[PDB]
Amino acid sequence: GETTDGVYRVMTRRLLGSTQVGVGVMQEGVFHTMWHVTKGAALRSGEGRLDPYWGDVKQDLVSYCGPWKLDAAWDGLSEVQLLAVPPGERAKNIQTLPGIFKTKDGDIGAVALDYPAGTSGSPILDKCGRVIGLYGNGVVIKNGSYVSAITQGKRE
Amino acid sequence: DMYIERAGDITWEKDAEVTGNSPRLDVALDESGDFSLVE
Ligand SMILES: Cc1cc(-c2ccccc2C(=O)Nc2cnn(C)c2)cnc1F
Repeated sequence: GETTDGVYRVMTRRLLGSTQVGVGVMQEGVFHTMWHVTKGAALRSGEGRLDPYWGDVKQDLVSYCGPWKLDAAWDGLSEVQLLAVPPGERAKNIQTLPGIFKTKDGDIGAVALDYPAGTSGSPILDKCGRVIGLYGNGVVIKNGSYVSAITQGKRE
Repeated sequence: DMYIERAGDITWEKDAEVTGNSPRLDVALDESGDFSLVE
């Protein structure tokens, strides 16, 4: 299968036509996405198979072919870019200053950008182009819009 | 049966659409990985 670093769409044919269920990151030969996109199922890349390696429903993250590789963190200060890959539309950078999710276990960066659910797993970047987490796990607010955590895993 | 398709390089892009606000929200995370608003 294709193993070049970059951003990828996650597709299915189990519905009408070809439907985009979400997005992920290929880095150092490991595929990174959100748990709710694949539910831990195997993936095809051309005639190649990608098997799940690590996952956690609570973090809503999963890695394929290896351990989680992405370890960069939001600085807490600077704007970031969502590399949005929406269904049927070209990859597009959107630059934004994250807000904060305040939880009993700590503060997390959050991005207030509204995209279809099939955009889940798009990477959030810092100014050096490092993936600081994935978009698509968050909350619907007073206004009716979606606010996503910046969800990052840990690298062992 | 799910398959992947490359969509781009991961690159910062100088002068991209700048949008979105920066809300501070009290949230809870449940064992199913669902965030919810505390109030
Ligand atoms: C109509 C609609 C869209 C979304 C949504 C919007 C942007 C990114 C991701 C999601 C999303 O679906 N997240 C998500 C987490 N866990 N599960 C199972 C699903 C959220 N709620 C909705 F009603």
